[PDB]
Amino acid sequence: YSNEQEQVLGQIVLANFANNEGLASQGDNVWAATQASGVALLGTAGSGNF
Amino acid sequence: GATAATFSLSFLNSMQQNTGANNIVATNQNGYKPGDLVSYQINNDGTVVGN
Repeated sequence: YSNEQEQVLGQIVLANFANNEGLASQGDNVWAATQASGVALLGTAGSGNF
Repeated sequence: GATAATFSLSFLNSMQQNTGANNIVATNQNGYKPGDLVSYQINNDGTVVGN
């Protein structure tokens, strides 16, 4: 901002899967979660396994 | 107007160790919202499963 003060608006979450090859592509470079891919493990960049 | 659901919350397998930071591993529950059928399939073992 103009008052020499910064405000955080959000943090982009990232998702990693048990089986990347199990994802089902939905077109326009978009994937969807499926049983084969397993449930999405969420996290932040630079920490854990991201 | 919906009556609250009474449920048992389990913290099993939780550990307190010298991690880089506190990390939440898994959260799960057996409830779900109303939904209509969007797909159906027959699995390789004969089961009919509706998504």
